[PDB]
Amino acid sequence: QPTNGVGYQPYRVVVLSFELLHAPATVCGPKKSTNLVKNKCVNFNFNG
Amino acid sequence: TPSALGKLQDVVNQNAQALNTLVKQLSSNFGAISSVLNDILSRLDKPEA
Repeated sequence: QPTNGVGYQPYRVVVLSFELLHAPATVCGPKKSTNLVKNKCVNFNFNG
Repeated sequence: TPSALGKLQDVVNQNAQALNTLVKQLSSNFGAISSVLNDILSRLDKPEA
């Protein structure tokens, strides 16, 4: 109905699922790159 | 024979295998989602984490 109210109101979305940190890193969300400094404590970043 | 020098070899594998079963016990999940630090950091925000 158009007058459904609380407890009968309808849902319309395309439902999906994702399972993460169990996948290869094809396309992933970005951060700002630096250069490859050796023999210094740095931050490594690959899938979080 | 290899039967001689047995208990010094036994305490070498007791020390070495005790150190190595300490190291592979960091693969044990302990009721968490993982034993890995990085999964627990990346998958969750800090008050749930």
